[PDB]
Amino acid sequence: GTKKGVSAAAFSGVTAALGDVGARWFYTWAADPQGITAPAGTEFVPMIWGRDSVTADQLQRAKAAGSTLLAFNAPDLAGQANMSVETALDLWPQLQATGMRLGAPAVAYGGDTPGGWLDRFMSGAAARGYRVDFIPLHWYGGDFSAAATGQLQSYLQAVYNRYHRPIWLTEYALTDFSGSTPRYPSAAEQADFVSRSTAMLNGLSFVERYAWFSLSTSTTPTGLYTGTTPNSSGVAYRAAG
Ligand SMILES: OC[C@H]1O[C@@H](O[C@@H]2[C@@H](O)[C@H](O[C@@H]3[C@@H](O)[C@H](O[C@@H]4[C@@H](O)[C@H](O[C@@H]5[C@@H](O)[C@H](O)O[C@H](CO)[C@H]5O)O[C@H](CO)[C@H]4O)O[C@H](CO)[C@H]3O)O[C@H](CO)[C@H]2O)[C@H](O)[C@@H](O)[C@@H]1O
Ligand SMILES: [Zn+2]
Repeated sequence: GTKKGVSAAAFSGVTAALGDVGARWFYTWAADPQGITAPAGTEFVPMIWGRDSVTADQLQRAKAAGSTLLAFNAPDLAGQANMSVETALDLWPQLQATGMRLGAPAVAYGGDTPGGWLDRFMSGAAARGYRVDFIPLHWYGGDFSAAATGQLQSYLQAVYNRYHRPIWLTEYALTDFSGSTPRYPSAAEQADFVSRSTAMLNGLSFVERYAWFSLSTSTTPTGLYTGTTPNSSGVAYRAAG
């Protein structure tokens, strides 16, 4: 019912796609829907992406566009928000001052690692008396077998066990980035993982929300829909609770 969402971008048919797949919520990596008209029953969640995303105007835009706030995207990656724990802590009061339910920055990896980016952020927030309501995560599996769903579950459990905040999974797919270019599963491998991973997540009481990366093949080869047509993975996501 309540957990299943998606990342999305404006394309011809986005509204129908969101409706047909049964998304309860969506985000755009921006402070507003970036031209997308949401179907009825589909909640937009704003994001404050990076350092230069933190202005009065963006924070007010976000608060008018929704009731929950996602903080910086992959601050631990040079190619994304690319930010120190200290820069993220120093901007935090501006995000807190909106009064919105507030999600931690979403780390690319290492969320459970002592001394990692997330651990220093949460440790510093607690010492400053800051509020962090939930922890959003990213996960991309390189093992394309039936074992993948268990590997994802282990990472989510470890982050819950470390910080005891409710968990969102705001990007997930099978993709191996270890090599010089990305490596993807066969279509049948992907659809089996969609089924087994959603069943696992729908039943895990400390996961509040999840978002397959991503709605549309025009964003990523792991896309669920081309225009308004679902592939076997979109079919599997639509059939999830
Ligand atoms: O200071 C750091 C950099 O600041 C930049 O300017 C900011 C500007 O980039 C930002 O615009 C938004 C885009 O960042 C955003 O792009 C989304 C991607 O972040 C996302 O990346 C995922 C990633 O999270 C995951 O780990 O790996 C995925 C798989 O490889 C990867 O794809 O992908 C999304 C899908 O393509 C993509 O949309 O999109 C937003 C929505 O359009 C943009 O708003 O906005 C900021 C202002 O609010 C700018 O400060 C500079 O360009 C850089 O030079 C700096 O290094
Ligand atoms: Zn400082």
